Amino acid sequence: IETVPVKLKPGMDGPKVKQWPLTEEKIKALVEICTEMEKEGKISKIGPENPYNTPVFAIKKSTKWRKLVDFRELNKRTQDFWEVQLGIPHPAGLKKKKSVTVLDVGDAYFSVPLDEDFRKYTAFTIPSINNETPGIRYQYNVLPQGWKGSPAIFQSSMTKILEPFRKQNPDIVIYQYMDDLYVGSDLEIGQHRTKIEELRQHLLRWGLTYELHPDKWTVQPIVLPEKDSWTVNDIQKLVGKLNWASQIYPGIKVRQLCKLLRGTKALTEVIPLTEEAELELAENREILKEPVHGVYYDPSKDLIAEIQKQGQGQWTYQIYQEPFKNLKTGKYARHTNDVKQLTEAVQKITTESIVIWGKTPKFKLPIQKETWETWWTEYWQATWIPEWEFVNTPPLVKLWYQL
Amino acid sequence: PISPIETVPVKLKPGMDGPKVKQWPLTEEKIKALVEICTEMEKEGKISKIGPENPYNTPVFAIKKKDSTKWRKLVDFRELNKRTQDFWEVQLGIPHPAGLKKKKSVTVLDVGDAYFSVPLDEDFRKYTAFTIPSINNETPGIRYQYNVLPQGWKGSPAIFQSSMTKILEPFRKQNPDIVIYQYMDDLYVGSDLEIGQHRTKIEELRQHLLRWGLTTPDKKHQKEPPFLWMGYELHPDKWTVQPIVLPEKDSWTVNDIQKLVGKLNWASQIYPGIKVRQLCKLLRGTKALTEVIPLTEEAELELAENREILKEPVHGVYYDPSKDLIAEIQKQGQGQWTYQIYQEPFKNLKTGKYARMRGAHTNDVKQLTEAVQKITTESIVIWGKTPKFKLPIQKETWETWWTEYWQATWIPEWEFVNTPPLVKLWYQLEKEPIVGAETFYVDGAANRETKLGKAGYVTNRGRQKVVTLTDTTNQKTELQAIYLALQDSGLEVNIVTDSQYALGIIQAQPDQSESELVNQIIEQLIKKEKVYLAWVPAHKGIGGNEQVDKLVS
Ligand SMILES: CCCCn1c(C(=O)c2cc(C)cc(C#N)c2)c(C(C)C)c(=O)[nH]c1=O
Repeated sequence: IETVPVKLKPGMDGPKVKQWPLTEEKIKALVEICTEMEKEGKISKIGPENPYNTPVFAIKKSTKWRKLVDFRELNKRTQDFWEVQLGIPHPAGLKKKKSVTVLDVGDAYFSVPLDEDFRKYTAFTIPSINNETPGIRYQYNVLPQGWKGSPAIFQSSMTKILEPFRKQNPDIVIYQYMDDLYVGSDLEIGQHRTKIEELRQHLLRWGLTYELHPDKWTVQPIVLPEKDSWTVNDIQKLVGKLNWASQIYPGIKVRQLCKLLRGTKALTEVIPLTEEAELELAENREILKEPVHGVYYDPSKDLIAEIQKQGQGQWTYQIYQEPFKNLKTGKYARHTNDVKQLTEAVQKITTESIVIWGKTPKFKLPIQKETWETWWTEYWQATWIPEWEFVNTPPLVKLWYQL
Repeated sequence: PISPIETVPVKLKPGMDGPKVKQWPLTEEKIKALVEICTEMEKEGKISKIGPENPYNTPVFAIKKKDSTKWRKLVDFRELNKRTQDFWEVQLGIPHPAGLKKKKSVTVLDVGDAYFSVPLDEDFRKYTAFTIPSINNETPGIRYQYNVLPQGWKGSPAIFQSSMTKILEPFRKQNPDIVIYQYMDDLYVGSDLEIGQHRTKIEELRQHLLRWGLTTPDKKHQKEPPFLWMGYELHPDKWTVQPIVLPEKDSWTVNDIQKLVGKLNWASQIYPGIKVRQLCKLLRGTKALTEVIPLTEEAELELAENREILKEPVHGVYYDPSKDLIAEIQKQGQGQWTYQIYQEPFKNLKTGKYARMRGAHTNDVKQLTEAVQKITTESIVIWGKTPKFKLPIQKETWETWWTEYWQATWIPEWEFVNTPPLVKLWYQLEKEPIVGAETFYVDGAANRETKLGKAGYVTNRGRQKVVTLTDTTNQKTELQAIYLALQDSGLEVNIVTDSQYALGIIQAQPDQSESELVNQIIEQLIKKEKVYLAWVPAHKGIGGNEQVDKLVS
């Protein structure tokens, strides 16, 4: 087969990201795997004249070790190719479906040779314990998994493969993103599942050996309590919340509410509700359950996601492009391991984000950089990696999104 | 020799070309020295002479070795190096002795003339051309180019290392029982055979090295244990840092104290409870290395304690893959932490130290967790697995903190160990308002040009108090106002502020800070019985906030 030549962004150079230290068990797994990919000719050993590097890890998908390459740098340095030059259009109908199923079609790429002059940029390194030997270095000879260039390049082979299946069920939406296919229908759940098995067989003739329910995605509104007795404290909290909300949702009002908090009163003190505040309250509740008037998705901007830890296994999140113009808010819940849950939450959020916008968000993560870096691998099950940075949640933000 | 291993292809950075530096004319003895060297190199294949066209040149120089009468060939590749491609890093991270399996028998053997034993990419040789000038330069000089890896060129240490590795590969495949560590041009080799089958496998290893152009020490020039290396003293079944003298001095200079801290920090790898906080406070301030620094009382206390731990020699043991690792941590005092890692108590694989602070305000529970994380990453690197931990904190003290703190956190398998000082939470903020406790509505304020500050409060019991502060920032007044409310309040108090900033600091339950204020606030919070802290939107006319806001201006 003939290879599509690939060009970096002019000026800027390949990736030189250093390999994180790995536990012996994962090294063992990576060796086995890579020894086998090398026999099969997908990768080849490389000399010191290759300066570039990309991190690699082992995840568990199922109890077989899988190999995961972190191409975030590459992808960023490659962006022009897989987004502007080629690049899959994203269907608005995908999010509208009753059921969406995600299939791994990464094995497809291993059958297509990678542009010979691009290979050096796919370099990765298996480390050794205590630096006893030098790492083992490889680059890729075929479309690698996790590189946004691979689906970009395999795109036309993918259209060919899916065309019969698309012709026969023209109300099913199929969306490709990185190593995955996203398949959406409105069929009853059993017919949907049957239609996915049919698809697998199409995939199967070409070497490609869980369900979402997006309709039932709805806002996690900033929720206002329904107290029996109110205290100054509770009203103060109410005002703070509405005070937050009002910077996001046009129409929020707090005046009739403050009138109650008049003078210098003890926090623990009960005060009955003004007839007007009682209307204000309900009127604000109307506004929160609805989408934000004035906020729209700009396809040219990065997505961001903030996650707050609520305790008791609950996690709140928002997605936006410009701070606190929220495109979506939600929650996730339930191994009382903080990092495990957090890892789970990021993948759910990332997945929804792909279904909705065909884009992955940069995460603001409420955890110590080093802690997350040491552990996220142990629970990661996706084939991509979002961009993340680390943040100290503003104490106020957390309570305002409680439930 | 020159190894028969294929060459590494090489290039220069893309928009560039080989150097064209001109030769700085040289004295006659230098010219003579150079010629006597290049003739010799040329006879061994190391270099070849060329007649232009070759347009490239890199200057050469000759120097007199030590005090003796050897001349040496210095080449300045400064310019070619700039024009040469980047190579993948030679080898990042160096083994730590604590990570070595103990070995029945070890042999050290070093490659001779290591760089000159490896070929250079033919297509690249022409950029290494240099010229020995003629006397006073009046005639065309003698031009050579390199065939092998030049001392001083940018690619040499990398291409060498990769060569040694391709060469060693086949023998590693056939001899998995045998361990070879590559460091620079040295080779360290160990197995668990007896002096018989070992020396045998060694000579076999040399002969392999020899087919491949790499000469090595014979059984008679092979150095003997103890080995010294990267600042350690490796023995057959223990290891330690190389001996350390804390010098006797009446007066210390900046330079003297830095070297002492470095020697200390290095020593703390295996010597338990080394401290350097008090010696380090001394370095603070912009001083000249020549300057004498009087030791404070605590710094001389520190040097003392340190001097004592160093008195008897301590050593480390090697790693046994079949056993678990344990790490113990102890609070060694003010933001200082010390840890040990052993497999059978208390014979340490290694030890270490953790001083860092993370931000301006933290408590012990955070700090301990940060050390745990630091120790954890270090184990992954050295032994390829996380240690079993032993911490001076009750599972309940740690449980209370984790669940109520906003950040996600987590440490691997651990258990409690009663090694005081234990880490505890020194106060807890109430989770609801307190009934029948005075409510202080506090506030602070500052004029951006003036730098003058007011800080005060109002209470639901009618008290009011405001004070002035000179040269202060808008956020310093907001803490002051909270200190204020804590000073004049009883054992139980509610406090309302509009400062997210103050709220943030206090709600995180600090118990030490870079701020005297925050230390002051802390000392109060510990003296209290219940304190409940809450936040209100500024300038919405809310409750008592309006009043105390009006009073400060
Ligand atoms: C008698 C010392 C045994 C230490 N050792 C070694 C080893 O000898 C060694 C190790 C390093 C990292 C550097 C240097 C130097 N200079 C030597 C080895 C080597 C064969 C790797 C070993 O496996 N086990 C040891 O205990």
